[PDB]
Amino acid sequence: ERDGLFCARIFGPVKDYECLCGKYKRLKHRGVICEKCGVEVTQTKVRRERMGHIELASPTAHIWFLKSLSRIGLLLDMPLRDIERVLYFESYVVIEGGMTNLERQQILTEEQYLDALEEFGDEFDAKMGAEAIQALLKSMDLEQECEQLREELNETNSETKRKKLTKRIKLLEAFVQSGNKPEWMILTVLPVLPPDLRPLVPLDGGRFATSDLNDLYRRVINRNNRLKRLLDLAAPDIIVRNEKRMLQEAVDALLDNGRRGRAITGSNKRPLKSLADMIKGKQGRFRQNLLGKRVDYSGRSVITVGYLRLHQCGLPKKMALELFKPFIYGKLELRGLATTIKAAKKMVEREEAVVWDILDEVIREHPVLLNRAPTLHRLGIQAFEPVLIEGKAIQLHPLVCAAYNADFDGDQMAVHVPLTLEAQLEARALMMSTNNILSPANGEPIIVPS
Amino acid sequence: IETPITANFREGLNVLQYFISTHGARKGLADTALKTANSGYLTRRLVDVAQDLVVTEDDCGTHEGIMMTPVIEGGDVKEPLRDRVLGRVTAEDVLKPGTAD
Amino acid sequence: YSYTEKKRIRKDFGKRPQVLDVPYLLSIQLDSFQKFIEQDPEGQYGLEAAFRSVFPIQSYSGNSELQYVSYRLGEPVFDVQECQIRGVTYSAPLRVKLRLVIYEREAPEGTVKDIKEQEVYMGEIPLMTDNGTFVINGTERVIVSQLHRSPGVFFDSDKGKTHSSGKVLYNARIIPYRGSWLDFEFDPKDNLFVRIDRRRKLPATIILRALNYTTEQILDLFFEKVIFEIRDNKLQMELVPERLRGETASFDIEANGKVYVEKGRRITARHIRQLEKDDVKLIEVPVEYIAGKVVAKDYIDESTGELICAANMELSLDLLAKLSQSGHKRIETLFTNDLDHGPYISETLRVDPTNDRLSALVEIYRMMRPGEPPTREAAESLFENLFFSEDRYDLSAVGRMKFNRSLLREEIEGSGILSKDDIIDVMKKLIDIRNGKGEVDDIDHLGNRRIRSVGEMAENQFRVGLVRVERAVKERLSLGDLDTLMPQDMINAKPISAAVKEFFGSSQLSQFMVQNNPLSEITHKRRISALGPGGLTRERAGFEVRDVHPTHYGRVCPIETPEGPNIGLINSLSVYAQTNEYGFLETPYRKVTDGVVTDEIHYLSAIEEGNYVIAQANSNLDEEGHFVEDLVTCRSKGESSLFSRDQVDYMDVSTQQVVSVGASLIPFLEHDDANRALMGANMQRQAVPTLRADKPLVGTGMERAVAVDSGVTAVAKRGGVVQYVDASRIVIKVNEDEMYPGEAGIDIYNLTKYTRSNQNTCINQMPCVSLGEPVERGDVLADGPSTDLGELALGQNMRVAFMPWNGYNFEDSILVSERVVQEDRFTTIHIQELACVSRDTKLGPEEITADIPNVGEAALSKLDESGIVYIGAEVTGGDILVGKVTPKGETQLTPEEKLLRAIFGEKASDVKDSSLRVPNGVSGTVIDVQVFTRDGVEKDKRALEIEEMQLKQAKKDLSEELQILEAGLFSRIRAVLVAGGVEAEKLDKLPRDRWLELGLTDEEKQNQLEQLAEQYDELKHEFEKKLEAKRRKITQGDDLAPGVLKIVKVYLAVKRRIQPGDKMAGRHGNKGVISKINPIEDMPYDENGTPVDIVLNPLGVPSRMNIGQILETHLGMAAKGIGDKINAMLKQQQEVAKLREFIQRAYDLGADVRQKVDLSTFSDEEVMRLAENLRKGMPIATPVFDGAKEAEIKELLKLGDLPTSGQIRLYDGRTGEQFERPVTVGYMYMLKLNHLVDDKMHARSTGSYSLVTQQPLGGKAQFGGQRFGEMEVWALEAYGAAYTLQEMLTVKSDDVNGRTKMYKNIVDGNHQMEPGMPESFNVLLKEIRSLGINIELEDE
Amino acid sequence: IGLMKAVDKFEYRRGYKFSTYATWWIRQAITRSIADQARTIRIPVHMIETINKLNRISRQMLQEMGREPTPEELAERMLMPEDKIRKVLKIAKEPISMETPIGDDEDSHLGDFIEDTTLELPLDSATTESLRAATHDVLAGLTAREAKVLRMR
Repeated sequence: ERDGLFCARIFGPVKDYECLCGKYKRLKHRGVICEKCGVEVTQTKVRRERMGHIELASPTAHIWFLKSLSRIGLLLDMPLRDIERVLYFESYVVIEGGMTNLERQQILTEEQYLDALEEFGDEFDAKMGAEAIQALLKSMDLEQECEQLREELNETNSETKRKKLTKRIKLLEAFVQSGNKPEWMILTVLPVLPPDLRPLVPLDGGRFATSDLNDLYRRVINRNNRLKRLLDLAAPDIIVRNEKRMLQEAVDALLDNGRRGRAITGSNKRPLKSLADMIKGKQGRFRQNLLGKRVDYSGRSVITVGYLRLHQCGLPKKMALELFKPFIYGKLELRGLATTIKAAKKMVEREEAVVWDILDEVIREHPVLLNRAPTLHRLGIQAFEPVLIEGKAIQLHPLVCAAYNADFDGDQMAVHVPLTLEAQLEARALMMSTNNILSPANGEPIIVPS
Repeated sequence: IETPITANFREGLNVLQYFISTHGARKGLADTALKTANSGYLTRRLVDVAQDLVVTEDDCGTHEGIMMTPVIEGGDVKEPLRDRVLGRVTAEDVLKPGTAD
Repeated sequence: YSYTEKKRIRKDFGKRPQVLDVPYLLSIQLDSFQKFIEQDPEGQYGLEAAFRSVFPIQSYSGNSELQYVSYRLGEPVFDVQECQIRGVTYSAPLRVKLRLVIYEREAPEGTVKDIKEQEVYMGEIPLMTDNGTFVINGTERVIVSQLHRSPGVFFDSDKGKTHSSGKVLYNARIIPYRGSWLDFEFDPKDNLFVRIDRRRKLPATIILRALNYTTEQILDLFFEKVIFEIRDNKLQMELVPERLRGETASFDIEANGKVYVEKGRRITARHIRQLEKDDVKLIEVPVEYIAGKVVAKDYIDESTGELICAANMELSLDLLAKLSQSGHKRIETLFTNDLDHGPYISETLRVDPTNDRLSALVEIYRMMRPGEPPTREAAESLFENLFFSEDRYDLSAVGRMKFNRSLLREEIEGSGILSKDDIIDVMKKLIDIRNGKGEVDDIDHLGNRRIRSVGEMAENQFRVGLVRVERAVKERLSLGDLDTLMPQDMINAKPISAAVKEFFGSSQLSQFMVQNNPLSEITHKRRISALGPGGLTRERAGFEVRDVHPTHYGRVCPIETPEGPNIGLINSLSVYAQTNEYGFLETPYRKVTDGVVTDEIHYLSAIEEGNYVIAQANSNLDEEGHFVEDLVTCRSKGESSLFSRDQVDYMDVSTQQVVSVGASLIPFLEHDDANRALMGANMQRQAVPTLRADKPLVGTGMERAVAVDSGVTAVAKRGGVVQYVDASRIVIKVNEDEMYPGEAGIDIYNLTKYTRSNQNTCINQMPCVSLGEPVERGDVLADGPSTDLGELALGQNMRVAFMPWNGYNFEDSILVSERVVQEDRFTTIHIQELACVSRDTKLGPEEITADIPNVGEAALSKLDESGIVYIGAEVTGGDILVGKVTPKGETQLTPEEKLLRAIFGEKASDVKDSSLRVPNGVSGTVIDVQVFTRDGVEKDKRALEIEEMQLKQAKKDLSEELQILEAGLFSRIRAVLVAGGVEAEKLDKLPRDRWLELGLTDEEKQNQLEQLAEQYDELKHEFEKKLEAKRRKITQGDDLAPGVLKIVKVYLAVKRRIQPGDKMAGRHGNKGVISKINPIEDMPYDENGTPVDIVLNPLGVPSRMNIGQILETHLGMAAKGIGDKINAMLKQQQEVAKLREFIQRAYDLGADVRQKVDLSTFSDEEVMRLAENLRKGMPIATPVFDGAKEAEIKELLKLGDLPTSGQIRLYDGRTGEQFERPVTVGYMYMLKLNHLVDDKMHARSTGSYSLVTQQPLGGKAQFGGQRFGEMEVWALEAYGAAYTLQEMLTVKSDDVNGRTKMYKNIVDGNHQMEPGMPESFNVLLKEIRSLGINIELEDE
Repeated sequence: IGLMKAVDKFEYRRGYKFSTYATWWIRQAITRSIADQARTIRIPVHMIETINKLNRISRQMLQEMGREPTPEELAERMLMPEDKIRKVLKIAKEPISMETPIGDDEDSHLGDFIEDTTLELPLDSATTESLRAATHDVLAGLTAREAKVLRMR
């Protein structure tokens, strides 16, 4: 829908080079925006790039710089518990004391605050909510703290507080050149993930499934618009506090589900995985998608013993045509046996006698990497010049089993073919089994008969 | 247990003997099924502090370095100087027991 | 012997007799579920207990309530067959009737206002299978038994937790069956603190003040009274002699006229003896002696009534004078001790900040529900609900009995609610342990763990469902109608059924049953898990739950467990293990009475085992006299020693009761290390049944029991004679001694042909009986998938050598012959299935047709005009079994393809091919086509033909059933007309119809003919009634998922031979893979010419500590030598009597074997048929620990005309020379594992890609690529090959614009690298930016 | 929010109590929220009410019969064509997750088993490139005037 969570105007078209209705299409109009709907026409890759924003009514506090250690408490030199008390709309804070009775950054209870109201009123400035913390950050000055704290620190060299003053000095100094105004701490506008990365995809059985991030976005928007509706309706402050707490809790759970409060779950009572969880831990992207990756042009099979030479490996003839399929296609057109790539694939599927004739030269002088999980040390991966075997299993040289710590009791090996010229070169020059005779740990040989 | 398994596999074992021996079997395999995770975590931690350890120069020309000695302390000689310096570069002009050599 | 035993007699080597037969192995499931099924109006178990524990439930006003009267389980709507066929859970409806007691509040006791009663249907429970599994969504599943800590009280200790003190902190523990927990913990400061549900600690005083306990009566129970008196001048005290134990006399003690212990001197036991001797009790005491004690009474002066000194106060010198002047010579104090009576309770009062009930309850409310302000009644209600509400707390009878017996109580019954005295006793027992008087128990000891079976889990889930019903009933009563609200109109059955099916299939302990072998099924049913709801987790698994507690002897096999992360968590119970009424494992025992071992069986739980001394099964009986050793090796108190003949009280039943059923199947186990046996026991469950079932030569004697108890074979219920046997139907005429006087008493046995298993294996039954032969009761008729004549035949047996062969058996590798492939010994059958979903897409409904564009007609030659492949057609991967065309969308034509369409004119219609194709690498035969259509949509011609064939079969089978049923029923109908006169001149000449109008006689035969007509009408209306339902069932539509039109299911029977790479496993943990198929002429052979067909690496024998396999090999050669003599003399036929003499000489070789079998009791045919089964080698039995010693093998080899050593000289298959050393050659039972080589081979050049990360998918079934983890990334970067590592992360997985170029240029023969930004990093940047954390790339 | 709306709608002169008139507005607000909100894919209130009625009808059906609801047997109570119930049942697709533990451990979520069904195979691009070269050379094989107009059209 328009101005929804997948609004094509904000994020882009759902299909390549197509608008919402069909006024402009077929590249007749390159990048016009359909006046009937408002959708720019371009590729669908733009949906991975474009991001939207959520405009909040009441500023809300980020959870990382609040719960983790404090980064919002150290900057304000305030107790962590009092920060939570003020956040939950329970304890006032004196932003500015016009009189000498009050003081900046004072904890206040409601009953104690009524006395201030009946005494002074307009002279002082003390209010409630996260926006009070935002105003405190706006009002404070860090250069004065730089010129003040450093001088008084030298006066009393208490070691128990020396590190605390040092930490404050380091923080204010780091803020000096960062150009980073701490007023951006309290979130007022919140960016939304691109829809292609929080995908809601139909299943084959007419079903759907979507990332929990979509649920959290819906949850924050539902109460954000309600908060908007509670202002023109002149809601009592008791219920506006509750709504603002709802919004703060929702954005906190969006950033991190089980960090500040109870982990918000779905309909399966399992905690919803926030986007911070998408990058944290073994299941995070840094480990499972950036360092450890699925790879192409690779396969797996059981291992078996070989008569083979030290640089030779026993490949099953059936896996070679699958692995080197693009190589077969490339050398088949060079041979001129297939005018088009379609015919190449067709005759590969038929498995004619010609493909094996081409195969016996594609494989040779082309080393292929072998892998055994887990790869303890460097010798867990070694290059091997393939030898085609009309079988089903991979034949391995007996003398390298000790290095692989592999026994022919059902162990599986991972095969990896290098593609680029340097990789085919790096494997032969440096990764070849003939090169590796001594262990990296010590000069003791590793090709010992077992 | 002060009662040992007097029999061997060729003669066969006793029911109580087998029940006694199974503790060593379970305990031996339980750690393998469990302590390999510790080894993996240790290796993961080790490779992190070993990230940017690449050779940059050939000879930085630094001054004297570390002492070297056998391991005669405690018991006999286990790692002599013959094995602990194979693959080292000297720091100072080491001279034989014959002086100025 | 049974009749089938006459066909094959397995020679045994059991020496000690076998007293108690092994029980029905699946008893722990059927017996547990029986209590769930049946109704016990006086016994509280199963559904009746669950219903009575909740009902009656009343309205909030109390004016109405529900009464539980009775319930009934409805008939299953479908049988187990159509339940699997339709993929629907096999269950029965639950029908329960209730009563409505309604009050009207205008009358005081107006109970008679309105009564509503009817049977209400709520929930459907899955019903019990005859073989002990379940059918969930048409899938064969079982629920494993869980082992959890039994409810009750337990005490623990800490070793090294408090580093500062080094003390050991004892702690109590209250574990109810359901509800909140209770914990009592000590401190390094000797303070008692209470932790409810793992919350913070609270002083033990505060919980007592909640129970209406004042300080005086709090300390009255926990300590003693030390009265202090004043004789108007000096202090006096009552001294107990046994209180000043090993202490120091602060003041010089005295007596009436004697001084006993001097000042600053230790009080000896001799002085205690003297104090007992003279019995002097009143000893003058100084003021300093009392200064340091705590008062046990508040004290006032009645003149003014103001408090002088409060309780729990340590008095001073003036305080004593304060009471002496106030007139108080009656002074009592606490009894404090450093050794035996610690003042922990009194010290706890010093820390307790509460003074009475109200403050204690306020603190408890703040404890459970922080933040909420406490009120007068909310705290009371919460505390009452914590441990005194029946709805929210229970201990169960087992929990109650453990709770009482842990406190050395006499009561077995009790209440599920904690009382004051119970908690008080718990505190006192914990304090006694802390002081020293007492000890601590142990956790992993089996007396503290309870086996929970499936019936109890289902009852608990049903209780949860009833609690769900409560939240609906309690609102309708206070709001709904009072005179017309009929009970069915207010009970919602949806949540109960939803919760029941949630536990059945979606839980942790309900998984697909491993159906590879009968052994696999039987060992999966008899499995114990320590996981699931309320159990442990492998991450939370330490060592005490993994190690073998000594109490496991006889209950759980120490080596029947997996070897993964759950090595100690998954267990299997022993052969003879049983379960108590409470859920504890007890093993049978034979009792020793005055040295005489009676054969009556007693059962002892874990707790009672340690009390008595128990001898093992190793004691030789002197014919019901005594043993043979005056000192008998026995085990008592958890340890083994030697004891006299008169000490032992119980004996083990048999030597097989320690191991499980799977472990009991390994012969020569005592000669094998536990390490190898551990994996071998699991692996023998991984076998796959072959084409022919080969009886194992070296068995164990438990095969003939496991095969019958597995339930997969066709066992004969009643004895009879085979009357009519077909390839799938067996009919046996029951003899007249078992006929019931009502029926024709003829059974049928409809066998099941080739059927898919849960692991895509074969499930087939072949009959083993012939026509017209007798059969006994409980005997087998048709062998199972992997059984031979009622004996478990897991694999094959063949010649086995032990020698290296040119390195082809280098590291556990296994070399085979071409002969085994030619003889198809290890060829197996695998049955797969495929599904062609046809849904209604918004672009147009899908359809199944043979009109598919862009496909040759030759490939379509195997389909009918409806587009479905014929039955029996051979198919290969890539072929189209069924066609399916989806409506193509509108395609945006590129500028090039428009040119092609303009020139050649081929316009692509509104059709897109989505047809089903065979998975690659599969070459099988389609043996079944199952099509299911929705109601309303027209079914194709193939559906119309399949339903016609189903109707004709469902009529033919019923007609055959009736005629065979009437084949014996006519023996009454025709014969009643022959009684009282034979009319063969006119009765049999006329047809059976013309048998009713015979010669007319008096009224007697008319009264017989009216019964005859009644029987004929019974025949008329007993048959077609069931046929109508079947007719409207095959033609009936099906219940399918929303959106689909029709589903087509096909079955491929893949036949697999053995290829190099397949896992070959023995029964001694000696596994490997096939390396090379060897031609017959190349393998080693002997001078007799017979070539060994499998060569095993001998180096894996000594280092692996598995020597039982060598004994198995020698015994196999002995058995095969016996067979080679038997068939040799059979082909010559010297004499039947000569054969009867030779086999008889063969069956008497053991010194004291149990079996004395005489062949003089047989006939010529009875020995001919016996020798026919032994023609291939005679089977030999071997108990687990009563195996044959080497002398028996030597005697058998001498009988077999074979070398006594056991190894023979061989010639090479290549150069034909004798080897320098003789080679051990024999027969060993080989097995084929489920890890097939083709199931592991996978390769992906360019296929599926992930959605969110754009990387290649994972898994062979998904055609995904291998995962290149960081572990191998470190190896790559250690090598230094950066280009390879770069291409692993850029052009292999995550470059949309990079890998396309990588493909195109290598197609153009250009190995040029054009990398780019990985796509898995843009996602990370976008996510971090979504965190409100700005991140850019500082360019140049 | 619903309670605020009943404040001015309430009149003391009506001769009624407050809770009776407040409950209607509060329940209306709750139903409107649970209908318009509380779902990933919003269904208008009419079809939500039809789903509620269908659920009640099925419950009352199994009250007496105890079997599943035949859509033909559902026509008696719905008084509407049988296409409507099928269309409603097509709407019961509630999204599950990308992070459902479809496997056994926390190592195989559902996001590892969903194909990106919006990409073309590299074989398709390779064939397109070869086809483009073929078109270019055959256009070069013609005279300029026909090749130019052929590319124009």
